[PDB]
Order: sequence, then structure tokens, then C-alpha cells
Amino acid sequence: KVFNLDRGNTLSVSLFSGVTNSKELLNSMLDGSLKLEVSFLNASLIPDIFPLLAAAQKALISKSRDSLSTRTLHSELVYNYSGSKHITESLKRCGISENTTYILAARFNASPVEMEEVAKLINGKEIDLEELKTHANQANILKHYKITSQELGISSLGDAIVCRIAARDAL
Amino acid sequence: KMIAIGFEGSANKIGVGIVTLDGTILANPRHTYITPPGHGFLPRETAHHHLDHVLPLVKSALETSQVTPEEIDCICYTKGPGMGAPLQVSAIVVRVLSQLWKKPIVAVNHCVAHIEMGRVVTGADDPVVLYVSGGNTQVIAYSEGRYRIFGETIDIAVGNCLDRFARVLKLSNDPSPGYNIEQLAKKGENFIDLPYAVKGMDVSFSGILSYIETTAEEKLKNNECTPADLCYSLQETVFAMLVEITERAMAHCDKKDVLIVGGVGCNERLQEMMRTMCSERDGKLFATDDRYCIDNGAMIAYTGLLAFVNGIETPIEDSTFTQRFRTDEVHAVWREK
Amino acid sequence: KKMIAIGFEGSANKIGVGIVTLDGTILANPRHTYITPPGHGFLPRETAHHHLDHVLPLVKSALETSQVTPEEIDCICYTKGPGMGAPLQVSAIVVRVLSQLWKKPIVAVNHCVAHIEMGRVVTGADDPVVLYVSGGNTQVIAYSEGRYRIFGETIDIAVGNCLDRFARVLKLSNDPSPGYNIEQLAKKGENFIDLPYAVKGMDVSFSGILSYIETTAEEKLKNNECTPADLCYSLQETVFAMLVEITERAMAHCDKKDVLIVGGVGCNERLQEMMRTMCSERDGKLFATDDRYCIDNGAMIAYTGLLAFVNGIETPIEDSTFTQRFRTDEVHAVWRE
Amino acid sequence: DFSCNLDVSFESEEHALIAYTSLAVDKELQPDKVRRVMSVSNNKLSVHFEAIEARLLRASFSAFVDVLTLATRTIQEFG
Amino acid sequence: DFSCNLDVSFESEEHALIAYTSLAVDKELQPDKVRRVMSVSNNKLSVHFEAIEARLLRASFSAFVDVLTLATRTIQE
Amino acid sequence: LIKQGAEARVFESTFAGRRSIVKERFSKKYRHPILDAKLTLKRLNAEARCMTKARKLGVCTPVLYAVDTLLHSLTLEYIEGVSVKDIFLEFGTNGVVEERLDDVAAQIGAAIAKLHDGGLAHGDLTTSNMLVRSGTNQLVLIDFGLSVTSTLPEDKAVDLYVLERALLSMHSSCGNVMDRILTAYRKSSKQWSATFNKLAQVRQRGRK
Ligand SMILES: [Fe+3]
Repeated sequence: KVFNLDRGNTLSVSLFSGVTNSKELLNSMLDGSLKLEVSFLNASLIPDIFPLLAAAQKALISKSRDSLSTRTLHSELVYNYSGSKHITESLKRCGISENTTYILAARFNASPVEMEEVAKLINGKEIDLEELKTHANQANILKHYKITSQELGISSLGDAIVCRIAARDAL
Repeated sequence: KMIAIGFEGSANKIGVGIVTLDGTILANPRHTYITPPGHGFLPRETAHHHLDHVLPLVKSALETSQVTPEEIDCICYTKGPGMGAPLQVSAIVVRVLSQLWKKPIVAVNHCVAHIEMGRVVTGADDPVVLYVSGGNTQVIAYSEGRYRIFGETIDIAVGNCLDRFARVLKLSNDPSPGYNIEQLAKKGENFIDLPYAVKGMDVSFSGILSYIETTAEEKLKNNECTPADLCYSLQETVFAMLVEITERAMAHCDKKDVLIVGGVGCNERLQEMMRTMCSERDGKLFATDDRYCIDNGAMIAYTGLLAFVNGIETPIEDSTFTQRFRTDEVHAVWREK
Repeated sequence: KKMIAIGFEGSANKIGVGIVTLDGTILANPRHTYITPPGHGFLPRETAHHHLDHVLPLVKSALETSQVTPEEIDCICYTKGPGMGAPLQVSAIVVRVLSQLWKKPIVAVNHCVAHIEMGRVVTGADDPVVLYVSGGNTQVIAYSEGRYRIFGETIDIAVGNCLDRFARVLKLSNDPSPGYNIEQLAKKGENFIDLPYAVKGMDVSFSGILSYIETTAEEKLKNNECTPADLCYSLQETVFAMLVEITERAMAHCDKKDVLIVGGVGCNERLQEMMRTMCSERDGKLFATDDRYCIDNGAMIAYTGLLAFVNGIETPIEDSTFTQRFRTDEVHAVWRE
Repeated sequence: DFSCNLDVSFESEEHALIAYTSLAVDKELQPDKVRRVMSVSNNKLSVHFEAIEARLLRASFSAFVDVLTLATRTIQEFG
Repeated sequence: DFSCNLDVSFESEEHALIAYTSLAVDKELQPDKVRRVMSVSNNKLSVHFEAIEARLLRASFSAFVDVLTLATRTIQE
Repeated sequence: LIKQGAEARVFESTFAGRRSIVKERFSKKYRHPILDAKLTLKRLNAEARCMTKARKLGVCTPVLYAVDTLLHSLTLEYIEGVSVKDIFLEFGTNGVVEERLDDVAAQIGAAIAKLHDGGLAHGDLTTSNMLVRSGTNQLVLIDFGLSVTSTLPEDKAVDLYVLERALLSMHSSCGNVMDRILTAYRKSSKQWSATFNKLAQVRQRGRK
């Protein structure tokens, strides 16, 4: 699905469950064999499309001012969703590891052909963008993001995640 | 017309002011106990200087004003705050003058005198008033008939901070260490980092002074910066911080005009920054001048004139000078009426 | 048994307490000095304050160093004069209180006789004619028929006063003394300047010489024609010539064998050198003690007090007064006869 | 302990009473260490001051003579 | 014109007599402008100063207080 | 443009396809360039930290969407609700509903106690500040511009004093609420004793 962003940009999203070649995906990301730019995130750490849209806005601002701290804009995105100042730990935890078969593949202003060929490249089951609440791993969200029980009683998990993503640079 | 006489001796500066109701000084022989360079003032020798000078000073005030003692409507002494000995000398002389001339003694506060003199000089009706001096660093707003303070140093005043920083650097003492610091800073060209030290609606200067002393001592021997740069950076930092504080004061009480009074008001950088802020926020800073902002008897006499023509008075048996006398205790009956 | 007399010396800014034995040995000589701003002379009031501060610790140090209990002290001696009234009265009060508590007789002692006798017992001289030249005294003393009679002295001012005044004119430092700075600067002198010859008969005058050389110093420093070193050299050589000439005339008149010199001004070296040369020419010896005794101190007075007491002449407790001029000839020697 | 009385002779009764009242209203900083009382008799102003210690007594009399000098100068200027 | 009458506390009578025979026998600076009288009763002093000028009297006060403290500090051991 | 603050500005826009508000701390001209950059960055971090901490204490606040470091902007969720001042004006004009007033006082007292026990003052607890969410009648707090962190009970007492002074200033048309708020704070707080002692001390200070 393609969703609009700021200043007329768009982003294409595709959720896949039961990925069988996750190790091959990680190897290709490491060696850069794939020609198209794409980011793979551990989709279990996502409660809603809204935090991803916020990270997309952050990466768009970084690219527009050409302030991509990481080598690629998609790696900039995956580092952005982590909310930590340590790039290596961010990639290890929030980026895909060898134990993530529930993978989100996204691209910036992607054409339908690019998403179709990406879907051809992946051996998995495509899922919509509404099961996140059902598949959100809230326990590790509270563990990593230090979300208080008082926070949960006045707001949802996604709002706290979005606030932390925004306020990373405030620390 | 109505004329009030006021005595000011709360600091090393001594003043015998004689004023009318319009705000125009008739005479103002102001004298200073000129301390040796590198040294401050102590109550005993300051009192000795006052003993030697006040009678010639009062004679000079009478000769300059040419106003008969009977023409005085009220004789007013600065109750304080300030060091005990000069206020005590002023108390004795005002008691004697009241019992001889048969004239009413009025205790007058100092900050109220500064605010009223500034307001009458610049014609402002009800602005936030910033009184900055050697022993005072105050942001004051009228409220419910009382001059409530909203911005205040908790540890040490900005003027004392400048003074003993200059003494650390051993500046001259004419006409004031602040003036010499300003002259030195006029050649300052380099900025220097100072920590953020504004909390709530108040500022602390003792930590700021300690930090700038440490930096100056570290940089002078290492020739990393000139004292001019140190003075300029300190001046800009403190005045930007005071801009922030008085802007918060503007927001809280919803005030538009701005008045500046006190010794540091003799400077011009404060006026430039304040007028810039007023232009940004559609305000109108009112300017300053030396004869209407330095410690002397004119402002004291003017506040006394207000208090006497309003009705408040103090008997001769109640001529109890105080080392501490807050501004809010003065019930501003003049403005409500 | 060595009877011990406790004495004081406070005739000037030098405060001293003295304990001596029959042979003149000093069991304890604590002493303290007062410093003055340059270009001015010390005033009596602050000198008396300093004397009050230092009088008790001096007696305490004397009793500790001498290791002699105050009971073992046999009599008390107070310096009758000459000297300034305030320190003399402080010493008189202290000696009176000590006498009343310890029940020991009081005796009034002169200062010049003390100088003469202590120099006699220090240098081993038999009985020489003595020139005492200092800031407060400039005289020639010779023993005759039990009286230390005066043969020659200054007629206008003691040359110590003239030297100190010219040092103040030249703005020389008072540390450690203006005389030492004058002597060193003269040692750096290169040019000699003539001065008036003001020796009347066999005595000397210095007021006219001082005025002339002050005028010369002002003219030459204004025109930068010479350094103050030349001025000091000229003054030193001229005054040395005058003093040694009158010393020679007195020595010839008195028909003696050897001569003794004493006083702070006597600390100079050019004098002692050239005058010992002319004494060797005159078949005479030079007696010149160290600077420790040339300056005032308590052990100076103590030995003459011991000499007076051992004979049996006493002094009533009510007559413990002082005077501005306690003349030497008023004391009749009884210990030597 | 330590104490005495001081007198000053004025031109008339009025000046003695003025000095008495003017210095009367002057509170004492340390009532527990010093005390002052006084009388007036004709033009003679007698001031009985009593202090505990010598140094405090001397300082008090020094300040007292100073303020007396102030009062005398003021009266002589405005007799 | 100006005057003061010190009355001073002392332990024993002989202390007052010591202060008398010490200070009183001394002759003061100038009788022309000032007058001084002193007496002893029991262990209590009665010391009266009279002067034309307050500053001269105050100088005398300074000297007298200082010398009395000196005498006490001498007796105390 | 919605409103311009004394030190910053608030703007209306759309973030991530959602209705949003933009609180932009535009560079003021009272500071030198390096000085301005330093204070803007530091106070932006402080505001974000204050929002995070007040969220951690169970007090409802607008949700922080995104932070642009190179533009100094705050993006916040838009809240639908009613102001306390409007409700109190309605009470004064058309009659005070005692049960609604008591519930509001209890809720605001509980929220104030919850914020106060965390050792973080607010300083601007004015009726224009807190809002009540429509439909859910839930209380929310905004405008952290003057928030300062300290453990001194003096600050909490001063905050309560300013709150009651503002309540007096907005007229007693709705009645006296000091008793209700004090009882709510008593029933909600645990260290209320020292806070009320200091509040009484400040009250005696300000009465004169
Ligand atoms: Fe002032």
C-alpha cells in the first residue's frame, strides 16, 4: 500500500509473515547485492502505521537536507525507528536479525512495479497493515522503551513510542 | 508649591535631595566616600565620612536649592535597606531636624524611590520597572496597590557581582567599578560560554560570579582572552538573561511598557537591547539618564512627597530605622487613589 | 649575687625591655620596631597604640628569654627621657604597677648616659670622648668631675633630622631606613656639589645646608642635570667633613687619646673609614660599636639603672615623671666615684 | 559594671530637651549588653550610661560623643 | 563643660588602691584645658574628668580605658 | 497561524495524514547566534523531557509526534475538549452544578498531587491551561513552557498558591473552590502536611 508523506512524497509498505529467506535477505542487505533501495524492520516492534510515518518524515527531512547519518536512506529509516543514539545496537535490535521472519519492506515513492518485483523476491505471505495491534509485542515494547504503567493508563503504546522517537534527540 | 526633602545614605554614596511634585530636581549635592582602589567601604569609615560631609552637604543643598526650611512639606529619611551606621547617622539628623523645624519625619524605602523617580521622569503610567544597582537587582510590577517583586536575585545583586568581579581583576574605582568594566568591555570582541542559570522567574549571580572568576583566572595567565572580552561576554550574557526574565514578567502580568532604573541604567547596552525587545513585542522602552538613576536624595524625597501628601506619617517617637525594609510592606496608597 | 634591674626604653617608635647583670651581659633583649609611610614622620598617637600592643609581649619575652623570675628582679628602672610623652607615660604606668605588685624601688634613668656606658662596656674603651649622632641627638660628651658635660653639638637641628628630611624630599623608601637608602644612593654617587660651610666656632649647623641642598636637588632634578646619587654623594661627603672637623677640634680641645662614636647615623662606613684614618694621623683610636647598640633598646637603659641603684641613690614613686629634654649634665655620676 | 554620667550645657532648656528627646528615641542594638538612662537639669544634659565590658563601653561612649557632636553642630547651625 | 565619673568594679580594696597609686600619681598632659580628680572608696574607684572640649575628653577616655585594661592585665597574673 | 507565544509560535498543519498542531520555537532575536542556538536546543530538550516525565506520572498531555532538530519544531496531537474557564463561566452565569464542580475539583486535585509527588513543578496551573476531553470528561495538561524540576516543597506550595490566586482573579461567580481543592488534595496526596505548611507560610507572606 502507498501512503502519502510531506511535501508530496509517498512511501510504499508491504508486510510479510512466514519469511523463509530471512537469512538471505540479511546477507543481501549486508553485501548490497539487491539494486533497489529497501529497508527491512522487525515488524513485531510496530503497533501502528503512524510511528512508521513519523520515521518516514524524519528520514525525508534527513534526505532533503542531505543529513543521512547512515550510508543509505533506508538504513537511516531503520536507525530512526530504533530511537537510540547507538547505530550498531539500533541495527541489531530494531533492525532485522536472524530471528525475524515477520518483516516489513518499504520504499520511498515506489512505483507499483518495484513493489511487485519485491514481492516476487520474497517468499512469504502478504498481510495487511491492521494486524499490528494483534501482533504487537507489548512486553518487549515496555521493556525497551521503559513505558510506565501510569503512561499506559493515560495513553496507548503507539503514542509513547512516537513520543520517544521524536524525543530521542532531546537526550 | 509642595516641596519635600529627602536624605539617602543607605550606601557609600550620600545624597541630600530636594524635590517638587513634577519630578524636577531643584538641587542635588551628591557625594561619595572615595575608597582607595582595591578596597571597598565599611560602615565605620563611611559613617566618619558622612559625619564630616553631611553638614557641608546640607549647607550646599540649601544654597543650591535656595529653599527656606519652612517651605519643606515633609522631611524624609531612607529607612533602608542598608548598612547600619550611615542610616543611623541619617536617622539622628532627621530626628534633630524634625524636632527643630517642627516638620514631619517620613520613612522612605529605596526601591520605591527608584521606581517612582524613573516613572515620573519618563512619564510612564504603569510599566514593569527593572531596578538594577550595586545592592539591588529587582523586577517590580504594581499589583493590588502594592509593588510586588517578581524577578530578584536570590544570592547577590548584579551590581555587587560586577563590583567584586572587578575587585578580583582589580579595576579602578572612579566613578564606579561598573563604569570601568563597561569601558573595558567596549573593546571586547570575543564571546565566552556561560552556563544557563535562570530558574523560575529569578536569577542567581553568586554561581555566575564564581564561574566567571574561575574562567578569568584561568585565561589571564594562559593569555587565551583579554579582560575586555571577559567583560563584554559577561555583560551580554547577563543582559540577555535579564531580557528573558523581564520578558517572562511581561507575559505573566500582561504588561507593555518598560522602565529601567538604577546605577547600571547609566549604561547604554541595556537600553539598546531593551528597545530592540520593545520593538519586537510592540513595546516602548523608556530611556535613562545619570542624574535621575544614581543613588541620591531626589528619589527618596519624591517618594516622601507622595507618602506625605497621601496622608501616611510616622511620629518622632517611631523614628526606628531598620536594616531590612522590604518594598511590599509599603502600601502604595498614592496610585490607588 | 648578681642583682637584676628591669628597665624600659620607649623614647621613640622602638620599644624595648632590658635585663642586665653587673658585668653588662644582656640576659634578654626583646625589641620591636614601628614602620612608617615614606615621606612622612610617625605621629605619637599610633606610636602609643603600637607601644600598648607590644609592651606586654615584650616583657613576657624578656622574662622567658632571661629565664629569671620577676621576684629575682631587684629594682625597676624607667626612662625619664628625653622622649615622646605617650610612650614614656605608658612605660611609667607599667613600671609603677609592677613596682606596686612586686615591691621594688623605682629609679629614673637618662638615655644618653645609657648609650655612653653600654658602649664603654662593649668596646672595652677606658674613658673616651663620645660623639653621639643620631636622628634625635647630635652632641659631644666628655666626663668631668662626675658630670657628663657637653662640649660640642648641633646648633639648629640634629643632622639625623636633616638627613631624614632630605631623604623624604628625595622620596627614598623608609624600609629598612631612609638613612640606609641615602647611604647606598651616595655609594652610587658620581658627581659632587658644593654646599655652604655652616660651622660656627666648634659646633655645626644644618638648617641652611639642608635648605640649600633641597633647592639644589629641586633645580637639578627639574633640569635632569644629575641623578639623586650625586646629590646623596655631595651631602654625605660635605656633612662628613663638617662632623669630622668639629670632632677633631673637640678632640684637640679635650686633650684625650682616643675617640668613640655612637648613633644610628654612625652606621655609615665612609665616616668611620676616613675618621679612623685621621685618628691614626692624630695618634688616636676609633671606637665604634655594632648597629645593635647604636639603636635604642631596653638593655641600654637597664645597665645605667643598675649602676645608679648599686650606689644607693633612689627615686620616690611619685616623682616618676618625664620631660621633653632630660639633659645629660643633670645626672651626677656616683658609680665612677 | 562600667558606667558614668556626662553633662553638656546648652543655651536654654529647649536645646537640652531637644537633644534628650532626639537621642532618646534611638533604640539600643544590644539591650542585654549595654543600658542607658538619663536626666535633664536646667541646661545640663546628664546621661548615665552603663555597660558590661570595657571595649563595648569605650565604643559606646565614642559613638555617643560623635552623635553629641552632630547634635551640637546642627543646633549651632540652626540656633 | 564636659565631664564623666567612672565607677569601676574590683574584687579587693587593694586593687582599687593599686589603680589609685599607679595612675593618679602620674601627672596628666595639660591642666589648662582639663581637670582630673580620682578617689578610692572600699574596692570602688571614683574617677572624674572635666574638660573644655569633648574631643580632648575622649582622647583622655581612650588613654584611661587602655591603661586601666593594661593594669588589670598586669594584675591578673 | 493559530497563535504566537511570547517565546515561540504554534502552527496548524497536517502530520502523517492526521490533523496536527505545530509548536515551533522559532529563533528569537534576544540572543547571539551561538547563544540562541544553544538555548533553543537546550529548552527544546527540556520541554520534551518535561512532557515525557509528566506522561510517566499518569497525567494526560498532548502526544509528541515528531521533532525536527534543524527547524526547532514541536508537533502535537490535536485535542477536542472544553476549557475549565468556560465551564466556570457557565456555572457563574447559568447556575453552578455542584456535582460537576466537585468531580472537576477532585480530578484536578488528584492530577496536581500526582504531578507534585514526582518532584517536578509546573508553575502555570491556570484555568486556561488544563482542558477536559469531550465525551470522556478526561483531564489533560498543556503548556509546559515554564516547567521546572525540583524536589523542594516550596515550589509545590508556590504552584498551589498561584493556582488559588488565579481562581480568585477569575472571580468567585462559580463560588469558593479553595475548600474543595484543599480537600481533594488532602484525599489524594500523602506528603500534603508539609506542602500545606509551606502554602500557609506563602499565604501569610502574600497577604501583607
Ligand atoms: Fe543603590
